[PDB]
Amino acid sequence: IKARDLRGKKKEELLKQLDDLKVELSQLRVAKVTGGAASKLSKIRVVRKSIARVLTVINQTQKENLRKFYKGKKYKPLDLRPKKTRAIRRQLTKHEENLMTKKMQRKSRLYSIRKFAVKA
Amino acid sequence: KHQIKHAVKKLYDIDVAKVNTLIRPDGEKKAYVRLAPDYDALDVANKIGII
Amino acid sequence: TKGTSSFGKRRNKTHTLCRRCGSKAYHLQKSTCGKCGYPAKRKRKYNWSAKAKRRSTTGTGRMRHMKVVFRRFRNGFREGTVPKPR
Amino acid sequence: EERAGRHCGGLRVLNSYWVGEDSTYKFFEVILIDTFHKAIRRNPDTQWITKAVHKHREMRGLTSAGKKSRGLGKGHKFHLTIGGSRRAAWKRRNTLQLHRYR
Amino acid sequence: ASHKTFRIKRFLAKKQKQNRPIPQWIRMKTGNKIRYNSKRRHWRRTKLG
RNA sequence: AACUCUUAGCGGUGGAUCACUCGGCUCGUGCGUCGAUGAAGAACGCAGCUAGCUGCGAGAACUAAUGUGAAUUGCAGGACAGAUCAUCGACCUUUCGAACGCACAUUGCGGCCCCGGGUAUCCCGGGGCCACGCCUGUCUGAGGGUCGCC
RNA sequence: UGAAAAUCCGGGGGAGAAGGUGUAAAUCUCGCGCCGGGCCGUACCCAUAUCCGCAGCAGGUCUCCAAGGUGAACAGCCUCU
RNA sequence: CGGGCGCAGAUCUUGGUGGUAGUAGCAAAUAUUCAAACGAGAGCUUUGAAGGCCGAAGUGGAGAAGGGUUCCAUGUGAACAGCAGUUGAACAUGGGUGAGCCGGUCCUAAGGGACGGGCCUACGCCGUUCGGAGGGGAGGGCCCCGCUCGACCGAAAGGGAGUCGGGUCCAGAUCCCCGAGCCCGGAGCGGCGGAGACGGGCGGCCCAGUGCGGU
RNA sequence: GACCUGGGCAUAGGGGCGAAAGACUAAUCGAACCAUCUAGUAGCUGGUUCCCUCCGAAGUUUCCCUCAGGAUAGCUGGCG
RNA sequence: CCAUCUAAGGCUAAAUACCGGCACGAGACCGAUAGCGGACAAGUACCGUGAGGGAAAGUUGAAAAGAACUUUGAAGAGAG
RNA sequence: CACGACCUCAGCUCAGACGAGAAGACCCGCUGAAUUUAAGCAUAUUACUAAGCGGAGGAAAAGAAACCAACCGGGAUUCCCCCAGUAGCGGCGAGCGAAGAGGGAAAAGUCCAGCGCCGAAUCCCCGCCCCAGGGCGAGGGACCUGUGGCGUACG
Ligand SMILES: [Mg+2]
Ligand SMILES: [Mg+2]
Ligand SMILES: [Mg+2]
Ligand SMILES: [Mg+2]
Ligand SMILES: [Mg+2]
Ligand SMILES: [Mg+2]
Ligand SMILES: [Mg+2]
Ligand SMILES: [Mg+2]
Ligand SMILES: [Mg+2]
Ligand SMILES: [Mg+2]
Ligand SMILES: [Mg+2]
Ligand SMILES: [Mg+2]
Ligand SMILES: [Mg+2]
Ligand SMILES: [Mg+2]
Ligand SMILES: [Mg+2]
Ligand SMILES: [Mg+2]
Ligand SMILES: [Mg+2]
Ligand SMILES: [Mg+2]
Ligand SMILES: [Mg+2]
Ligand SMILES: [Mg+2]
Ligand SMILES: [Mg+2]
Ligand SMILES: [Mg+2]
Ligand SMILES: [Mg+2]
Ligand SMILES: [Mg+2]
Ligand SMILES: [Mg+2]
Ligand SMILES: [Mg+2]
Ligand SMILES: [Mg+2]
Ligand SMILES: [Mg+2]
Ligand SMILES: [Mg+2]
Ligand SMILES: [Mg+2]
Ligand SMILES: [Mg+2]
Ligand SMILES: [Mg+2]
Ligand SMILES: [Mg+2]
Ligand SMILES: [Mg+2]
Ligand SMILES: [Mg+2]
Ligand SMILES: [Mg+2]
Ligand SMILES: [Mg+2]
Ligand SMILES: [Mg+2]
Ligand SMILES: [Mg+2]
Ligand SMILES: [Mg+2]
Ligand SMILES: [Mg+2]
Ligand SMILES: [Mg+2]
Ligand SMILES: [Mg+2]
Ligand SMILES: [Mg+2]
Ligand SMILES: [Zn+2]
Repeated sequence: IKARDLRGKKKEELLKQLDDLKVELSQLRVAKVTGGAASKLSKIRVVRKSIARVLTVINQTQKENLRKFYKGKKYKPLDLRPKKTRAIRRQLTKHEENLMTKKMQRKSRLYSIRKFAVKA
Repeated sequence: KHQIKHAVKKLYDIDVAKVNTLIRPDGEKKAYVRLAPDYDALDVANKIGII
Repeated sequence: TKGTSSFGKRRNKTHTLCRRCGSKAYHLQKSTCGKCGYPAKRKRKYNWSAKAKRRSTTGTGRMRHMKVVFRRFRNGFREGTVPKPR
Repeated sequence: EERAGRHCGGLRVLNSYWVGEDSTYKFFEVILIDTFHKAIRRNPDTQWITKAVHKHREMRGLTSAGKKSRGLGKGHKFHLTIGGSRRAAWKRRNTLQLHRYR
Repeated sequence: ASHKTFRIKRFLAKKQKQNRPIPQWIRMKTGNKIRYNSKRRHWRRTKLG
């Protein structure tokens, strides 16, 4: 039930361990209504957070392959695109911001501000 | 009713005759799963832990 | 008459729970909420009632996503990267 | 132009001009710009309209047709709108400047 | 009324589960700060609307 | 005697006063960041024992990562004791809601594609979709509108 | 002059379909067999104490069922359940 | 040095407490009584008996709207139920509402409300089967046929296919159990049977037959 | 019978609706309710909080859509 | 006659504003009828069909050491 | 009398984007009162305010002169001080009321259309080649009903 031990496993091994943790939590729900035991009711949260832990490794392993599969593609899915801010996503890209017309390219070439100093 | 009937066939491997759903006043849906005549609800209740 | 004997004839809901603001001000025959203006696209928010504006402004609820922007802003909206591992 | 920019939220009103008249109708043709087309965002001479500060400029008196109604301009004819708007001038001339030492 | 909508019955289900008194161990937790459930409603003296 | 009134002691009733203050108010400073990539708000749900508050969303009183380094604590129980807490760049994030198949005092009524099962048909389940306006482009078209070719 | 619509049915129509000598097309045969029918409401009060009137308030609040005797009577009076 | 700096009044504000005062009052719709049980405790609970009332336009038995757990069992008797209480619609702990054929769902009634258009500085408004290049479906295999076409919402008393009998619980019931049905939908074979299908004229040939009876 | 009545609908404030009473329009109607403008204005009532010491009035003049109020002179005090 | 500008197209930082928001610091301020309505499960309980209206409510002790046990009473409540 | 070009106008769950709502202290564009004052009141005042509507940004708006000035001339805009309770407006009643200059904070200027030269020298989409920065396609378009370069009152 350690996240580091789950990132090395395969997809079918994570689903089997996920299934084993689900049949175990279902039996803890039966003990919760049949009286169970104090040592058995406290295991509910342990199994739940372990299910959340196995299910987390599966999700971020899937998206890691998705972000690798769609790398370099022109169109990426919306959930793989940077969700900075609706206003930030609609700003000019760094490519379009660096675009200079041929008129101000010449204006910045020979009429840029010089480095100088005045005595008094 | 079809999701509940298919769920108990996968969790306990038992044929179901009919399912009668019911939403309790506390907001929980209570299912009345009637097993097939060749399955005994007492023997299944012992395996799942009711008895 | 106009008083006690008339209150007994009150068994027909005029307003119900609105689907947008959850208040019991959704006029049934008008099909319009009296508190948020549903189903109009814009919420009714009048400046002649600062208390009414105070009860349903941004910050009076959970801010499930706006409170995350506040935490993401103080770090520069960092994305794609992860902390350096052990 | 405020009526064309409201029906087309994805576009920005650039300008408008007169094309016809009548006893009951005045006809105008409004120039709108798709501020997300690459033929416009990649042209540095028109990237200004792609900025968020120009959202619905026709509804704030920024287009040439709407800016004429604001009564702005340099000179003695426009002493009412010194400081931008006429409400910026009215707020400045009606603000009681209570200084720290007075 | 017996004829209910799912939203009304789901609304009455929440109010029915909140009409429970506080657990006894809560008073030992907060140092007897919360002495009773001040949001207890009775079906006669206070209606839901 | 009682009763009534006055005075003081004591006991009540009541809550002032005083002391306290994780609150308010005001000023100043730095930032100045929402949303169809689903916002604000709302609903519902989530804890071993949990009503409210608060925190979360079926991974539901928190997951991962990083920092930290032994607790949490009402009671237990149990830590795969790296506990807990903080940070928070990964992941997750139910329904309504601009809310978007049509609606809604209805968890109502549809359509398309794909997948699995019973068996293409139908039935069941799952996944992806189907609002309005508009821009560029493609495709398919319309009108003797203006021509060309006949 | 005392509703609309969903839905369902009959007829007119004879466009079509069916096989070439025993069958075919076709079948509105409750003749028979096979499979399915999801979702939501469903407890209780419904009124001289579960609704409204601040309340277990002589007020108000839409209906169904309704016996024997007397009598013209769903009148009053008495009785049964 | 700086004030939110001194109260008996303002039918002052807030909070508290008196006299009145163990006072008014607990008086609408005929009624209770005996015994017993449980219990610390009984005019009031329960049981029985007695005597009465509602008298089927019920003080009876079931619903609608509304209420929302008030339903049911058990426990408690602090508070509340204007006396009491062993009682409760109070409190505490549990339990309870099972549908193809009951209703919603389907239909449009009045009506609401999009769409086209028009209006409006605008949020928007007007208008409702009219008004747009408003059809997204074909048969037939790349070809010709479809608007009387105006979205949708709107009835738990309108329209609307089909479930009844017996039994069962502390509370469920035309839903659960048993029994007897029914409706709708579905089936390239839709699984069989029956129908279509009864034979004629020539010596194998040939010709029929999308049922039949009654004026 | 110009009858009674449920539910669903329609009409919304200078508007509705009214077999007409200024009736009714949620105990509110000769103009509903809610919030705001708003701490609306009031020559008009009410109240206006510690002590001592000293001085100490006016209800008259003129003007005023003034006559329950002001302006003005007088009377008052303080400072010199 | 002289002076001045070149309208009816577009862009543009910085000085400026900020009772909202995020994060801080401060105070000749308020000190639980005060200060925000809200120092507390406060826009909560509660009221109205609704728009909206909208409270009251801080303090045992250094440490619960929160009164074992005995006794009267059915119990609250008492005596130790 | 079809086949082509074009124009105009349609359809799509076509390919890829955009808009909507919230908030709204400050900001922009509209709309718009009456309490109130004038001891009544009608213009006026309240006020080009409250409320109402639309639209933004971290600031906004404004902005590089069809300006001020009348001088020995200043030189975009915004803000502060002063101008100034002044000029003036007003039942010239109540009341209202700026601006030039001057002193400061901050300062930054510029792009088109047009005019006419340059073989459209221009752009987008798609499919790619190398290292956000550069190229390619006898690929598809946009465009001569005008893209780009030069150039804008200081020539
Ligand atoms: Mg150029
Ligand atoms: Mg708004
Ligand atoms: Mg009641
Ligand atoms: Mg004396
Ligand atoms: Mg005392
Ligand atoms: Mg969402
Ligand atoms: Mg026929
Ligand atoms: Mg019932
Ligand atoms: Mg009564
Ligand atoms: Mg009430
Ligand atoms: Mg009789
Ligand atoms: Mg009868
Ligand atoms: Mg009789
Ligand atoms: Mg004072
Ligand atoms: Mg006093
Ligand atoms: Mg219960
Ligand atoms: Mg009593
Ligand atoms: Mg008992
Ligand atoms: Mg009971
Ligand atoms: Mg209870
Ligand atoms: Mg309908
Ligand atoms: Mg019916
Ligand atoms: Mg009928
Ligand atoms: Mg029953
Ligand atoms: Mg046959
Ligand atoms: Mg009626
Ligand atoms: Mg009025
Ligand atoms: Mg009269
Ligand atoms: Mg005052
Ligand atoms: Mg007087
Ligand atoms: Mg500009
Ligand atoms: Mg306070
Ligand atoms: Mg505050
Ligand atoms: Mg907006
Ligand atoms: Mg006046
Ligand atoms: Mg006056
Ligand atoms: Mg007046
Ligand atoms: Mg305003
Ligand atoms: Mg912003
Ligand atoms: Mg700035
Ligand atoms: Mg700007
Ligand atoms: Mg003025
Ligand atoms: Mg100046
Ligand atoms: Mg110039
Ligand atoms: Zn609402």
